[PDB]
Amino acid sequence: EAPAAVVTGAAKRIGRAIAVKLHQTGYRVVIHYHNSAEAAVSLADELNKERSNTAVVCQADLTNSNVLPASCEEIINSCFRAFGRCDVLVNNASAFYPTPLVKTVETQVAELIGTNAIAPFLLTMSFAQRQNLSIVNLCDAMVDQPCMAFSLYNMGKHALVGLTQSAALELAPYGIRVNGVAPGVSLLPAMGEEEKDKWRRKVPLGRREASAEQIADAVIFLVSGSAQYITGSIIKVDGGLSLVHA
Amino acid sequence: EAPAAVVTGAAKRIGRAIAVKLHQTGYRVVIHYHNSAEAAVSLADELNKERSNTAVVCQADLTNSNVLPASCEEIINSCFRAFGRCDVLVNNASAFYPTPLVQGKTVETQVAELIGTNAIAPFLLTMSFAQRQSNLSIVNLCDAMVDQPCMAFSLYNMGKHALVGLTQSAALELAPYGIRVNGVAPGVSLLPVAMGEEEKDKWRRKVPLGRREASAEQIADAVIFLVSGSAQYITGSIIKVDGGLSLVHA
Amino acid sequence: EAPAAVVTGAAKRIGRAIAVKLHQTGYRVVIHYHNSAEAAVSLADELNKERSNTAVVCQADLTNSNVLPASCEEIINSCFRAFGRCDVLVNNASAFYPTPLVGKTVETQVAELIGTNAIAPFLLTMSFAQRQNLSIVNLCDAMVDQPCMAFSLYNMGKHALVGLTQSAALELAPYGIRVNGVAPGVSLLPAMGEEEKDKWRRKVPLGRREASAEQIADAVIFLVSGSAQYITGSIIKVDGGLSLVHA
Amino acid sequence: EAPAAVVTGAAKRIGRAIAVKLHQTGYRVVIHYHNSAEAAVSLADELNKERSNTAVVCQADLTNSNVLPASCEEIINSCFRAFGRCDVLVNNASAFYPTPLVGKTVETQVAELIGTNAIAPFLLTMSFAQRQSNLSIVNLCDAMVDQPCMAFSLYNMGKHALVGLTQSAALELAPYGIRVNGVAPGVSLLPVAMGEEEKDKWRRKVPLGRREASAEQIADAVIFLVSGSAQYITGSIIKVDGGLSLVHA
Ligand SMILES: NC(=O)c1ccc[n+]([C@@H]2O[C@H](COP(=O)([O-])OP(=O)(O)OC[C@H]3O[C@@H](n4cnc5c(N)ncnc54)[C@H](OP(=O)(O)O)[C@@H]3O)[C@@H](O)[C@H]2O)c1
Ligand SMILES: NC(=O)c1ccc[n+]([C@@H]2O[C@H](COP(=O)([O-])OP(=O)(O)OC[C@H]3O[C@@H](n4cnc5c(N)ncnc54)[C@H](OP(=O)(O)O)[C@@H]3O)[C@@H](O)[C@H]2O)c1
Ligand SMILES: NC(=O)c1ccc[n+]([C@@H]2O[C@H](COP(=O)([O-])OP(=O)(O)OC[C@H]3O[C@@H](n4cnc5c(N)ncnc54)[C@H](OP(=O)(O)O)[C@@H]3O)[C@@H](O)[C@H]2O)c1
Ligand SMILES: NC(=O)c1ccc[n+]([C@@H]2O[C@H](COP(=O)([O-])OP(=O)(O)OC[C@H]3O[C@@H](n4cnc5c(N)ncnc54)[C@H](OP(=O)(O)O)[C@@H]3O)[C@@H](O)[C@H]2O)c1
Ligand SMILES: Nc1nnc(-c2cnccc2N)s1
Ligand SMILES: Nc1nnc(-c2cnccc2N)s1
Ligand SMILES: Nc1nnc(-c2cnccc2N)s1
Ligand SMILES: Nc1nnc(-c2cnccc2N)s1
Repeated sequence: EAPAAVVTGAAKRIGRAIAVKLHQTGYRVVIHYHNSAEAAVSLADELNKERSNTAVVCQADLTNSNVLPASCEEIINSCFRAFGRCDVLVNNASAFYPTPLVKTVETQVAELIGTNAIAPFLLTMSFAQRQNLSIVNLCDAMVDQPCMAFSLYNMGKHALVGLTQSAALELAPYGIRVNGVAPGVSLLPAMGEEEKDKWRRKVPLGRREASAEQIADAVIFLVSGSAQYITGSIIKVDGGLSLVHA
Repeated sequence: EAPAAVVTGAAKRIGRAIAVKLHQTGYRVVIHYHNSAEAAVSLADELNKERSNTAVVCQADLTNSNVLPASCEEIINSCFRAFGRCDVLVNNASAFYPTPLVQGKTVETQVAELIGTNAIAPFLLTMSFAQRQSNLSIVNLCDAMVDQPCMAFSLYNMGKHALVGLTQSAALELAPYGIRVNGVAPGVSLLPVAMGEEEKDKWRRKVPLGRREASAEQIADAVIFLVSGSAQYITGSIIKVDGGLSLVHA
Repeated sequence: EAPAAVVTGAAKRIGRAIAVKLHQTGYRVVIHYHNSAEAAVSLADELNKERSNTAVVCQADLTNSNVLPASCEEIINSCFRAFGRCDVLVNNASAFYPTPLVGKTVETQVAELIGTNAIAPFLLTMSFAQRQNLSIVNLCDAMVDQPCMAFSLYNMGKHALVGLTQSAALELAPYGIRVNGVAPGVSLLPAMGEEEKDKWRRKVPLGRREASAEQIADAVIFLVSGSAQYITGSIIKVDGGLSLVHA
Repeated sequence: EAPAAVVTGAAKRIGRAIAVKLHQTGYRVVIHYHNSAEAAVSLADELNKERSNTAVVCQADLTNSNVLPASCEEIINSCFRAFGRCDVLVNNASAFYPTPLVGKTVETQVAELIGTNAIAPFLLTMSFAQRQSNLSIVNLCDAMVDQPCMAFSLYNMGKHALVGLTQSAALELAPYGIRVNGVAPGVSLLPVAMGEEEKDKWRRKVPLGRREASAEQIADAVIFLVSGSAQYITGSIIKVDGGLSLVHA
């Protein structure tokens, strides 16, 4: 009966909003988490109270390593084990921090390129091997006007655009659509406060950040039957921010 | 009180599906048309049968000329006259035909039609829409293939490129007024009536997702999303609806 | 047997630097101008001092109208008449002023902003090609995806020009005519107060200064040269990294 | 007095053409190579016979691993040790082969296709900058990144990452006077493995002359970007593809 979705990094913020909204649309969900065990379970409790046995949790470090492929295949497996099917993959988990050109660098590589790009590629491979099917990749609207000193992160997000397009092309014959949603500033990451207002003030549309829910709305669209011919598309949800010159 | 939308070139094909779906969502519609008088009238009948007083037609040439600004002002005015408001503008009307660089209309007529309909009229309508002013938005019909154009279609491609610029420029400028501006970019959808049948399968063969063109309804679905409350933070975005066609190398 | 080049809006600033550098490279040049007769003639005289009979001027308004096609045809024609050939077209002339969405009529703004930036380039390109290392270089704009506010028509003209660059490269490649662009960010500034000039210079990562006209010309020279023989449909940003800078 | 450049994968084909052209322009060159030992030395001989002490070779695997940072640091050191300076870095070395989504393990493919095409360029860029006049980096990109070969996701990911590196590094290193740009071939010298018929299929798609670019034509664009005629250009990627990327399916 009901379709099932994997949302990586689903315990908090945008991944949570995505998981909730998919659930409210009648998806069963695998809430993937790495460090946020208590939040992941709490979200699962909340969803299962609403409808029994519709939410499970799955722990995995999505850092690149010789065990990343096994971890990714296990995430896809948990969805089939729990629900008998996997209809939707949302690649939301993301590491984000500066790596100035002027943690070891190879750990930074592992987290920024691994979680942002290599895990999505491995998840994509496993999702496809095990088959309205679609993947949604959480991209970044500021990819071409990147944050200063954030090269590895930026590289990881560009790689994700490449994956989005390559996977859309290759998996289209399987009926698997592949798309993305690119936030501008949503709920800031902990991060600065005078710093956060500086950003909201740049945004043409209402001088504010998205909510997580506004991100989720775009995901919900792309997975829906209203996006059945859309693949290879990346929808910016940034209130115009990427259009604003320096 | 129901919202209202203007859809240009709405008598047939994609514009029609857009009009229908906006109406089904609860909009009152101004059906703009140029030559397709019967179909336009026919569609307004259908819509008004379903909910009386929810559909009018509006005839206008969208070729560029020194009266285009008045025609565009009039198209917007008509929505306000019939419905007391104008919440949504869809720029869908479009001329499309070859203009070879090395080669029965003059080149000034080709410029006026291809650039007027695809870019100048959208700019003038946008300006009238904004001036006359809730979830206000504009959706422009763009082209997923503008960076991999049809050979010998330079004026058309220039017009569609300009429409991308308009989408971004108007998104940026109208945002502080609460008007969002976005686009939907078809690949191949319902193919020209004048086009033969082997040429159609040639093009359908190219589409990775399902080896066919978009239904008009699939295009309309994307319009519906962009005007909806689920797209409130979305402005300056152009959604390709092309089944992966723009991803395919030569 | 020297090649020959048309540069539009060649009398001053960037088109002047382009015509000079093309002339230095061995081109004979048609210096097109609209209002700047004295500077156009003065450039032609300088250039002709350097080498007899290698520069002519050509006056024309590039605003769109029913006479634009004939104007563009005559510009191309003048190069064949003066020099017997036309190897290079540089589409440089450009109007630029705001057209807010919310004292010329709108249709005159359209004529000027879409005419000069896009329609005249298309008409010139058609004339250039009908009359045939042949290439065209269009002056595009590095900031076309992050436009100046209230410049919709200018921005529309420059997007149109990108489409032309691509469409003409595709269509003219069988005839061996390459078509490329050069996209300045901030170059010689629009007169303006040094405080406001400085605001823009401040934004440029590479050296915190605007491009010299010669720096723009350098990229044009490359694209027309034998070193760019396989390059077509390409637009080279010459912007010191300005378009990479977020808001 | 003479400037010096590092060129990766410089033993054959486009990297060779690039090192040859930089050499003809008066650069001293470090010819980096991985397996092409004989070709690398043969090339350095040739160059050194034209002017002596102007070419060294440097062997290194650019696969990602915990020792890639050291190898990249050493490549840059090669150039300072041989020539006392490092003016230009050309990131040319590149692994290229299919990785279908539906021999090598997947982690080896990630390591070779992402390492050579993106991680090594990032590490080399970091060491080039740390060790520091017309300083620049040129990355060999791919004009077809947005219309990719089917079943080449990992290669395509690496080339996209290399576009982000190009932009991120142009931005970050501009204050230090280091420019970062790219050159994007369409089809150039086709793989040695490729059959003639398959080659002509690709040649036929190219609007400008229905042929692939010569290695020299690719090199010309690199030569421009490092030149004083590109002094204000940074963050630009120049397609050298004869119009291939403009052709619809
Ligand atoms: N926030 C914004 O404004 C913004 C802007 C642009 C793009 N985005 C994109 O939108 C998406 C979600 O946004 P967000 O801010 O909600 O994400 P986020 O808070 O930065 O991180 C999302 C989750 O990813 C997981 N994660 C991080 N590193 C991991 C690793 N090594 N292994 C496994 N899991 C890991 C974490 O899960 P655990 O907590 O369970 O460990 C984390 O809570 C991301 O892909 C992001 O790149 C967001
Ligand atoms: N069809 C595709 O595969 C495809 C692909 C890419 C983009 N698009 C875009 O999607 C939109 C709709 O596609 P479509 O195929 O439905 O369009 P279409 O049928 O080619 O044209 C839509 C309408 O535009 C109107 N129009 C044409 N010239 C006009 C003028 N001078 N003044 C006023 N109206 C004029 C016509 O109205 P009358 O019939 O009333 O005279 C026509 O019915 C267009 O913007 C198009 O550029 C379509
Ligand atoms: N300067 C910059 O920072 C910058 C930035 C981005 C792009 N660009 C582009 O680079 C190119 C050259 O830049 P620029 O600053 O030197 O240009 P500009 O000084 O603004 O204009 C160039 C010339 O175009 C001619 N022109 C203007 N309107 C005309 C009309 N209606 N008919 C015929 N000719 C007309 C003028 O000729 P007369 O003087 O003879 O009347 C003018 O001297 C342009 O395409 C521009 O859009 C420049
Ligand atoms: N050829 C084309 O049509 C084309 C098309 C698009 C883009 N490009 C780009 O243009 C550049 C040059 O192309 P090309 O065809 O000359 O390149 P290529 O022959 O495929 O590769 C150049 C060199 O890369 C080195 N390399 C491969 N794997 C390596 C590793 N694990 N560690 C260190 N070095 C390694 C090899 O050096 P050894 O032989 O010494 O082992 C090889 O000779 C590349 O970046 C390519 O991606 C080329
Ligand atoms: N995982 C994240 N990706 N991007 C983030 C972010 C947070 N604040 C500003 C910009 C950002 N990209 S957080
Ligand atoms: N108005 C129109 N714009 N584009 C059209 C079209 C039809 N078939 C293939 C491609 C197209 N752009 S019809
Ligand atoms: N013709 C012109 N096009 N762009 C110009 C310009 C001048 N100052 C700042 C930005 C600009 N685009 S002038
Ligand atoms: N290292 C390489 N990158 N791309 C290559 C290539 C070879 N043939 C066709 C397209 C290609 N990108 S070889």
